[PDB]
Amino acid sequence: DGLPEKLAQKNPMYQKERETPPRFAQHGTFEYEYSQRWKSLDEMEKQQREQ
Amino acid sequence: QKRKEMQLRQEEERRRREEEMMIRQREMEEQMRRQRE
Repeated sequence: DGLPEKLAQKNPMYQKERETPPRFAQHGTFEYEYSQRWKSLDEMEKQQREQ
Repeated sequence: QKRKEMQLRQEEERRRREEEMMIRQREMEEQMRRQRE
């Protein structure tokens, strides 16, 4: 039993954060450009954890 | 009759502008109400 829908929408920003449907980004877009930076951060965190 | 027709035209335009302002104000009111949530 995680976070339910009723508690989610109590915060006024939750509904306005869901207009964009879950996607895989798109090459050439800003979201895909910065997702590479996020993936680099994930990779370096994984390398640190392995070390 | 000419003055009367001009006055009616101006009144119609004024009502249209007022209702556009009204709906804009209601939209802003709803947005602020959602913000207070």
